[PDB]
Amino acid sequence: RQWKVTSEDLILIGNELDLACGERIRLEKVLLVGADNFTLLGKPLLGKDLVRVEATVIEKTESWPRIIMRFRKRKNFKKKRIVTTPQTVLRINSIEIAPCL
Amino acid sequence: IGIRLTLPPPKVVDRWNEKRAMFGVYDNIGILGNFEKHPKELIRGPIWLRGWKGNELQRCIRKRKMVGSRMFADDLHNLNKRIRYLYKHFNRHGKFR
Amino acid sequence: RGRIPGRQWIGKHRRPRFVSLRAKQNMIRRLEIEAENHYWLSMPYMTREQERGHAAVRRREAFEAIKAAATSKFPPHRFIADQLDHLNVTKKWS
Amino acid sequence: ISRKWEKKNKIVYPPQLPGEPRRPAEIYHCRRQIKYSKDKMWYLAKLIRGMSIDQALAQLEFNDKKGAKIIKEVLLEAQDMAVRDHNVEFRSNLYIAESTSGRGQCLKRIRYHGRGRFGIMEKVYCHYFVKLVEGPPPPPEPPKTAVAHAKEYIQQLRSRTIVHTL
Amino acid sequence: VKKGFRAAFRFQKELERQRLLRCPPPPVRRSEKPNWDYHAEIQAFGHRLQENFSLDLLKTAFVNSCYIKSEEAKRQQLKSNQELSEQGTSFSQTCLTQFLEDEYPDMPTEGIKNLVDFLTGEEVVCHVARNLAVEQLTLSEEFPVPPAVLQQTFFAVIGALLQSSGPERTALFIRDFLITQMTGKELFEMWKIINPMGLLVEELKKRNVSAPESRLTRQSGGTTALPLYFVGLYCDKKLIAEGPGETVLVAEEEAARVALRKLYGFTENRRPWNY
Amino acid sequence: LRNRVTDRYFRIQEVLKHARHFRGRKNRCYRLAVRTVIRAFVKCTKARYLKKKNMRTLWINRITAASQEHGLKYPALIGNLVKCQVELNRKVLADLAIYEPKTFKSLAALASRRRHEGFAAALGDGKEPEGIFSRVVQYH
Amino acid sequence: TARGTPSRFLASVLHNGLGRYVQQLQRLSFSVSRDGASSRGAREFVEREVIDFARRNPGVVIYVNSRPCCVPRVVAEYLNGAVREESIHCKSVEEISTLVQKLADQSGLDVIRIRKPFHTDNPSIQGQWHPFTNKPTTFRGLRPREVQ
RNA sequence: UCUCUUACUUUUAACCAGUGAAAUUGACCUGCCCGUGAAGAGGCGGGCAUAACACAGCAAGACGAGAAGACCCUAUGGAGCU
RNA sequence: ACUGAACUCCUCACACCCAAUUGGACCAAUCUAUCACCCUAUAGAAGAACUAAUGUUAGUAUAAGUAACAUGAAAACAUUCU
RNA sequence: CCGAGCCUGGUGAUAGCUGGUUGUCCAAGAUAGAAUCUUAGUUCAACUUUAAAUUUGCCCACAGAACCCUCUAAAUCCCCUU
RNA sequence: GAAAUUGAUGGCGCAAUAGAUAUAGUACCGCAAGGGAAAGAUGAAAAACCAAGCAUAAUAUAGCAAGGACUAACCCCUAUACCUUCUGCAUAAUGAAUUAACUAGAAAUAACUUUGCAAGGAGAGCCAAAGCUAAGACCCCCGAAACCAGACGA
Ligand SMILES: Nc1nc2c(ncn2[C@@H]2O[C@H](COP(=O)(O)OP(=O)(O)OP(=O)(O)O)[C@@H](O)[C@H]2O)c(=O)[nH]1
Ligand SMILES: [Mg+2]
Ligand SMILES: [Mg+2]
Ligand SMILES: [Mg+2]
Ligand SMILES: [Mg+2]
Ligand SMILES: [Mg+2]
Ligand SMILES: [Mg+2]
Ligand SMILES: [Mg+2]
Ligand SMILES: [Mg+2]
Ligand SMILES: [Mg+2]
Ligand SMILES: [Mg+2]
Ligand SMILES: [Mg+2]
Ligand SMILES: [Mg+2]
Ligand SMILES: [Mg+2]
Ligand SMILES: [Mg+2]
Ligand SMILES: [Mg+2]
Ligand SMILES: [Mg+2]
Ligand SMILES: [Mg+2]
Ligand SMILES: [Mg+2]
Ligand SMILES: [Mg+2]
Ligand SMILES: [Mg+2]
Ligand SMILES: [Mg+2]
Ligand SMILES: [Mg+2]
Ligand SMILES: [Mg+2]
Ligand SMILES: [Mg+2]
Ligand SMILES: [Mg+2]
Ligand SMILES: [Mg+2]
Ligand SMILES: [Mg+2]
Ligand SMILES: [Mg+2]
Ligand SMILES: [Mg+2]
Repeated sequence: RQWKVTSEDLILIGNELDLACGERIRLEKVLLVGADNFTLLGKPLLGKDLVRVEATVIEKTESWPRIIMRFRKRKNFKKKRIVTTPQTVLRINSIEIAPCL
Repeated sequence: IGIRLTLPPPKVVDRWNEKRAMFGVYDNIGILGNFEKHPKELIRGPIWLRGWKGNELQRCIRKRKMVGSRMFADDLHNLNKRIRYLYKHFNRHGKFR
Repeated sequence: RGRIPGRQWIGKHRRPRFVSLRAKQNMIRRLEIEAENHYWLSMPYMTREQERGHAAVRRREAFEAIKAAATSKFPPHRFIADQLDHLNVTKKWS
Repeated sequence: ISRKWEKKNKIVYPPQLPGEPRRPAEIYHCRRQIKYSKDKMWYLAKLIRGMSIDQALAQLEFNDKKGAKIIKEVLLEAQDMAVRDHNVEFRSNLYIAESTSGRGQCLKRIRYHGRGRFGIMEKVYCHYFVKLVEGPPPPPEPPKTAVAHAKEYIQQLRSRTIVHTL
Repeated sequence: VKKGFRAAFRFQKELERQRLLRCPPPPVRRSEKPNWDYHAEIQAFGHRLQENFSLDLLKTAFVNSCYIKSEEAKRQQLKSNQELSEQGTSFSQTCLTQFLEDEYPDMPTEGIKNLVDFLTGEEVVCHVARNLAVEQLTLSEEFPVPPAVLQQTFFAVIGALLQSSGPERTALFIRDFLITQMTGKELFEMWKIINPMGLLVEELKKRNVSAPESRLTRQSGGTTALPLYFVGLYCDKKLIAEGPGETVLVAEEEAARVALRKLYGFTENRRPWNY
Repeated sequence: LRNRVTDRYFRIQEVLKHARHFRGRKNRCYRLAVRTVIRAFVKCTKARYLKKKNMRTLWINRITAASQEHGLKYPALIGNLVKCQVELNRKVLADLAIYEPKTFKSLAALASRRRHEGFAAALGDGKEPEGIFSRVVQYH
Repeated sequence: TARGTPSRFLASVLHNGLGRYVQQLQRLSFSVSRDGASSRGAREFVEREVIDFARRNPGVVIYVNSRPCCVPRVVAEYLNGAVREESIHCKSVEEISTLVQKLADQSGLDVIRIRKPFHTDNPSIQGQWHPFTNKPTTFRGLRPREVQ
């Protein structure tokens, strides 16, 4: 997915990321970086030298139980399943830009 | 509301009473005693099913054959009716034929 | 008012159905795709005689693998370790 | 059967500190197995609910329903016991905080119908409960004015958020 | 009666749960409840915060004077955390002042003082202590720990950190656990003010700018019960700020607040704090 | 009664807990609560597709609103952004419209710029120089 | 279901990542049994894994109590005060290890529906849209059809 | 009887008080029009209408209640009679 | 040009949508053998699991506080009157 | 409650007919006909399921499969390769 | 469906809708034969929180009553109860007021799996050209009008 992000923001990724909690990461696929007066747009992705977005793996959890229920009338067809999708909460520490235009 | 509101009285089982402690003894009477006695001779119970097993119809037939003359009147009538019904069911009803 | 006798779309007197420009364009697009398919199928690389037997070895080897898989079906092994591991159910501390 | 209403009068609170508001007295009374329908008793209970003891007695003395006399007797007994045992200073300084009618233990009888058929009568019995609270009756909830109603509407408008977005 | 025990046991557990829910027990400090070891808990506290606390200093910080009085009374029937709390409070105030002044050089001394007071206030410090488990390790004569005692214990912990690791590590701790509390907060949410128009007039006088002129930039539904008024403040016919409101006076007041935020450099889109 | 069920209370509760917030007897009577709860769970399962569809519809509506504010139509904006090779999705576009109006104005200006470049190319069809924004970055 | 369940917003206990990451888990109480097949996995975990986990997570106090139990349990107490009790009854060593690691990596916030997959305290940098954005201003602020 | 119905008394009725059934009832937060459809919609599609509840009447509908249709057919199902 | 599925791609995970019928993996509770000892484990058994049979028994609803039912009048409650 | 009483018993009569047939989860699974006092059913085929053995299964290149009949269809069968 | 012939000490039971119909063949019902119930729970001593239904607490536009949701109960959008039967049912086809309890798959042949022994197996009999022995694992409930026997009835 594409997330609109800012420093101190929280993001809920719907899977485990194979990262220890509190570990710092760099989000490399930054489509857009914007300020109050100017914005820079990638085609389709901005440069690594241009933008550096860093996050931290704050939490690793399981989603609340989701019910998957299948039912068909008059066919004795009834089924129930419970699924808990792994999730990771990340906190976006900083968004830095460099003069590389 | 079909659930009791209090714990049932604790059930204490003496795992080492005489019956449990000596259970199974002489089950190998035959192989360990020159086969003088068959293990089925250790079975205490109804005379018509000592060392014998079968379905309900066979059990009823055996009971009538072996103790039918000593049965009470209504008990024997019930046994005869049960044998009749079991015969009909086993020989005329069922998924497989 | 304005009833269609019986059931729509089946009877002798069905509800009229009209083709939209959208449907016409969709059918034309599919027809163009199939025309290109005709063109690309109209140019075989090898002839039938040239292709005769050029994949026979590979096909035979594939079927030999299938036959080996079919004939290797046989009950799995059984291990004293597997049987004895069940004693661990009553493993305790001291 | 349950008899918790009677026991509710046996609760003893710890002594109040001098710098504490005086706890209003509460007196629970009830009458069991009244030969009266609980549905009919409910109307009398609702009538006298929330009123002062004197006003409730006044209304009941002139209401024509049979349950009115029973409820009046129950209220008089409640007042007497509140004064004698629950340390209520003034008879008139009591109001009906709670008044409800409960189903009693009923008896089943047979009603004969026209063609050898029948119905199952129920000799209905009902309970009656009252809580008397010391102090003047709480003021009736005033109807919400246009000013407060518009204030609620404006609060609802202000609570709006941009839903389904960042 | 149905023979069996496990269903009855489950129903007894459910009845106990319902009884607890209907009559919840009074709160009890975690020390009384089972599975507690003070030394292990305090060591885990230090390691969790990732700081080399000296255990004696941390214990002295956690122990309060009221706890000492209660213990002496019980004995009838220890060094308190006063100095550590005082040192921690002084250092926290000075360090927060340094951070805030560096981040917002335009902010007035009054604004900096109010921000420091908000960050060190009972509410914020109490929340931080509760969510950092300072309350569990706190030794007090009553539970739940009152906010004043919790704040004193938290600042005693800060003072112990100062004595153990040093000013730099303590400043990092403060930046992490108190400077973060103003994230998402608004200038005047943290620093309550009255007469923002007066404050703006004074600030512009100090900066040698003509007194602002209130002006009706935009309006909607003026005669309705739900009007909108965008009022802008113009100095020398130059817009410094504009604010929305329901009435003209409210819009002007909010525009004054916006102008004050811009002047003090604490705008919503300001540079985020650097960690 | 050799063997009797003793857990029926908990078996009933497993459904009544999900039925507690219903109306009428559907929250009290198991014979009714079970049917209502099965229907509710089936609806919850089927509602994820509708949630995604309605989210996309809402994003499209909001993008249309913003594009109309800027004088553009949603199809033009989306297609011309794609041609510009900006791969912002509808969710992000709606978020920008709501929360970054100046960025969305810049994006709408870019989309209109590319639209006019395409119009110029079509009008002067031939080997005329490609539009500045029309040029496509090539990836290998 | 969502309508039949409480919901919350994505959040962190104390902005857990801004300054420094703090492990929210603080206490782990393992009720185990010397005897009983149910707690065989718990016993093996205590023997082979609990020490390594304890030294890996120095900020978590682990209390292993071996007492007669039919259902061995693990109680995780988090910094925010949340207490989550899980049954390790008839669970293998690997299952117990995964559960304990999940508890360690999990925050104390309730595991309920999260309304939004994101949470921004500063959603707008250029100014939240209002109806008067993208609306030109007129001379002397004259509303339509105004005469003067 | 009716053209052609009217007046009055009693019972019934409605209100107050006491006592107090019956069939029925999947749940109902129980509208109208057109179209659809298991071939006659309160529940489906498009429209329209629409604060909330009582009380008394009415019998157009809920294919209304009632009797596992007595008509008709079938069953290698009965029985009566010739 | 755009919109548009559970089609396809995308991140992660995958045994997890056909009636009758068929194969398989688990399993609630009960008793027995050993365990266990705030609710259990490995096995052996069986009256071993109920949203449905105009199902049976019991409770309470709905219809419904409805249909229905009752006591000639005054009085000193002697008595008189209709 | 007499086309032949009622009660008990044979009797749990029988019913190709109607109704019902209770934990979780996965998987395969809708196929020509023949006979039948038989077409409301059943048995055998066909289909389907499971397990096992083996090797060819499907698609299909030429070549090939009738005159009657003057013409006379979409196709089919067979079928190496692939 | 034979015969000759052969030889032969309690409970993995129920525990008040269960177990006897049984507290009793009593009450009650029928002229009679005959049918046939229900239920009770304190304590060592009485010489001491949970079904349905309601009430607390009636109700607000719209609709299988829920789901997606949402700041927000409703308002917004999506959604034609279930079971049985059928070619096909929201069907204006059946059943169901609702709660509690009870209430319905019995088994041989032959195969398959797993042991044991092995040209033999089996604790006479029986089978055997790898078989034999042992175990596991598949076969429901309610309902007629009827028929006959013996009683009881003018
Ligand atoms: N299987 C069985 N054993 C019984 C029964 N009644 C008694 N017994 C056995 O009879 C034995 C002696 O019973 P006791 O009562 O101790 O002595 P008793 O009165 O001399 O016995 P009896 O002579 O049998 O009357 C014991 O082994 C009992 O278990 C019964 O009904 N069944
Ligand atoms: Mg039609
Ligand atoms: Mg009569
Ligand atoms: Mg009644
Ligand atoms: Mg009345
Ligand atoms: Mg119609
Ligand atoms: Mg009416
Ligand atoms: Mg009709
Ligand atoms: Mg009818
Ligand atoms: Mg019929
Ligand atoms: Mg016949
Ligand atoms: Mg789509
Ligand atoms: Mg078991
Ligand atoms: Mg059963
Ligand atoms: Mg039930
Ligand atoms: Mg039933
Ligand atoms: Mg009533
Ligand atoms: Mg009525
Ligand atoms: Mg009447
Ligand atoms: Mg007669
Ligand atoms: Mg039958
Ligand atoms: Mg399948
Ligand atoms: Mg013989
Ligand atoms: Mg009995
Ligand atoms: Mg209740
Ligand atoms: Mg209807
Ligand atoms: Mg129907
Ligand atoms: Mg029918
Ligand atoms: Mg009906
Ligand atoms: Mg005579």
